[PDB]
Amino acid sequence: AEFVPPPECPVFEPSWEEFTDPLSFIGRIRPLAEKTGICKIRPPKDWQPPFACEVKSFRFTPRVQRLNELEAMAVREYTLQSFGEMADNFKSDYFNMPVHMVPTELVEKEFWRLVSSIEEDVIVEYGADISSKDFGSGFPVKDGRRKILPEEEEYALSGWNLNNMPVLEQSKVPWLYVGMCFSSFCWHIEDHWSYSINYLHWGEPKTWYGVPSHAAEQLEEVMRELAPELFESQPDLLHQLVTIMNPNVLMEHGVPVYRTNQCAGEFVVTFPRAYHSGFNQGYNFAEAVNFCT
Ligand SMILES: Cn1ccnc1CCO[C@H](c1cc2nccc(C(=O)O)c2[nH]1)c1ccccc1Cl
Ligand SMILES: [Mn+2]
Repeated sequence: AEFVPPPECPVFEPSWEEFTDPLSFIGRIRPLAEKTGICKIRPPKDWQPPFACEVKSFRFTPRVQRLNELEAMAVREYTLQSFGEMADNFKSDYFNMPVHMVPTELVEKEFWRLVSSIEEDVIVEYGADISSKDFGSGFPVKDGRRKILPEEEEYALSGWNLNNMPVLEQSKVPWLYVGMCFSSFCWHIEDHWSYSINYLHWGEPKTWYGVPSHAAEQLEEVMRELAPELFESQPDLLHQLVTIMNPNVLMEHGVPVYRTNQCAGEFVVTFPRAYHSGFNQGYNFAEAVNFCT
């Protein structure tokens, strides 16, 4: 049987008034969004920050990802441009059609088939170990390292600029993700059970799955039961390097799971102790940071 898509997580389209303060808005949506673990936030139509990374010098060596590495129980340097050419060529060749014509439901169905396939070994690459300190943030930042036009200053000062989120807990910079088709991140929660906010600067959508915090123990129970026994006794911080699991398996065991396709220009917020995972539909560029309330 083919993959059954989970129900859609909440999507919010705040007015310009509601968009004034992120923490205030997230606090207001909390009664609903914390019951779904993840939610999507569409900024007002005219809110479009520029892309502010140093594209000329952007170079990275992505990690290699074997989709079926659990069921089965190298390095290339790219620029942003050459990675995008590799990514589009991979997807268009795999589906035998232009990249933008591949339905999101098909990539989703094919991704989870490949994760459990023993007869087909598909290998992709993910630019996932990129700090915003290396080549700059995707958002404009008034740090003097790169020019900012007057029309872009409001985005350098915006509270939705991930560089302006509060990160100090009572008793940290954004990270970048250059994705291709089938590149993925497995089930995990954040350190200190922190919130996280994620912005897709451009490219094809990023598909998400989320579990509300009230079902965190249920997920971890299903994991220890079905995860490889060799990795059963591993600490959570190490096990969550390989906590790959089909969302339908969690749903069969009574774990509530919600999905969304995060498109370019949209935010995804993960709530405290909300397990989440996902994959990229194609060539895209995301920025993420953990924040405190
Ligand atoms: C936290 N965590 C757990 C295990 N390892 C880590 C550290 C590297 O975390 C990344 C990661 C976390 C994340 N959260 C939201 C969105 C994305 C995205 O890619 O858009 C994310 N990517 C990661 C974890 C597991 C497997 C692969 C990768 Cl790339
Ligand atoms: Mn995360």
